[PDB]
Amino acid sequence: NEVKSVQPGEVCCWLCIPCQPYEYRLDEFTCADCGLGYWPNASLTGCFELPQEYIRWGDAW
Amino acid sequence: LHLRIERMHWPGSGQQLPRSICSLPCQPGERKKTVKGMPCCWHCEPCTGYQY
Repeated sequence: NEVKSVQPGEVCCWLCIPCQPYEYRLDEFTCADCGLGYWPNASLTGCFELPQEYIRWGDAW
Repeated sequence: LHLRIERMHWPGSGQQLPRSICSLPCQPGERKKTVKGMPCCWHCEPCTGYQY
């Protein structure tokens, strides 16, 4: 759920920042994201589809 | 430290003693102007959004 924020700097000592909660982790050094209407994988390993919502047959509405 | 800058001190290029500097100032304002462990240089993360 977190990425190593970069600073080549003096030495290779990294910071850590959690990604945007909808942005997953395809690279250890940078988050990744996918289209709107979509979602991150639980381990943030790719794009995931939020389940479609509609007025259902039995709902209160 | 008795220097004389007006005594033709320009290092051959530009004007008014061109400078080495690790990171420029950021006048609009930065979330922390976050310095690394070496204190003479900083990363500018701006005060974007409601955090100004």
